[PDB]
Amino acid sequence: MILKPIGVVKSPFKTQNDAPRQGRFSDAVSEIAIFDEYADGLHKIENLRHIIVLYWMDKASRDKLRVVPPGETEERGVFTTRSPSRPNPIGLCVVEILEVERNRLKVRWLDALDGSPVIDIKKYSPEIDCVNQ
Amino acid sequence: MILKPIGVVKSPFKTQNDAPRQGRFSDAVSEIAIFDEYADGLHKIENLRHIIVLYWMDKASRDKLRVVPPGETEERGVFTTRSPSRPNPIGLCVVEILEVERNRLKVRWLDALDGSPVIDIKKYSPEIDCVNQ
Ligand SMILES: C[S@@+](CC[C@H](N)C(=O)[O-])C[C@H]1O[C@@H](n2cnc3c(N)ncnc32)[C@H](O)[C@@H]1O
Ligand SMILES: C[S@@+](CC[C@H](N)C(=O)[O-])C[C@H]1O[C@@H](n2cnc3c(N)ncnc32)[C@H](O)[C@@H]1O
Repeated sequence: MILKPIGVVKSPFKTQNDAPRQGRFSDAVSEIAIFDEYADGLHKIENLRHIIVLYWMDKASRDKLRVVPPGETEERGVFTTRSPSRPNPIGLCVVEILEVERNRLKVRWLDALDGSPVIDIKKYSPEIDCVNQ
Repeated sequence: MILKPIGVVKSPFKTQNDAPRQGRFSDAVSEIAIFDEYADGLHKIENLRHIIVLYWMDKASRDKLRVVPPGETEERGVFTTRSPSRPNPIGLCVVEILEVERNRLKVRWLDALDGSPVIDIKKYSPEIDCVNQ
């Protein structure tokens, strides 16, 4: 299983120390530049307000299985958290499209470090992404 | 980027012909067996009711950029859908944990074909995975 990057992220977060814990609590604007060879996968995306972005957290550790979430004292499995470190550092964010510039998207709520590779983008859908509780 | 398979899915969905398009609409129970090597990642997962599962749709086409959803006539980009076919066929599911054995989890709302590779697991979080509109 080999992932082929379909784009790259451009944001104001250069290092792990600059990006927000969770993009939903930040007003920072990020850019998703999809590669020309995949650009055609954006057809009619301007009809969407919210999308799901999967990116690769390249500087994250891939052999860490236990972590202490911020504010916590004891460790827990990474699969029970949103920590960047995990066997497959896939960053998952629900973002809001603010603009569509050809093969580039201006969005907010994305918390990827500048330069992070983009893996996939899907339609955000309340009925399947949200749990009524 | 290369993905490490952290587990395998066991489900009653053999092929795309008997699999729910969206697992949230099915009541079928699926099992996620994580390889011992990553077992530590499940530490304290029994304390959760909902988690997000990322799996690899290994029999899906990776060279389609457009598709026509079931209840649709016009085609749109795969990045505006939840369709299997896309550059990186990663299935995304919010699931409900019914049971936790040792390295195995029985959940519902998963729509992975039987034997599909598991890629990642994250805690489900309303405030970030769901948009309040
Ligand atoms: C908690 S993660 C977001 C995880 C996402 N909500 C998810 O569910 O997968 C955001 C943090 O990961 C770090 N991060 C973002 N992009 C990264 C990258 N390309 N490599 C390493 N770390 C990254 C940032 O420092 C940021 O504070
Ligand atoms: C629409 S996809 C699920 C997408 C997921 N809910 C998401 O948000 O990314 C589910 C469909 O893809 C197909 N599918 C599931 N697992 C697969 C696999 N391992 N290989 C190929 N196709 C698969 C099944 O036929 C099923 O009806």
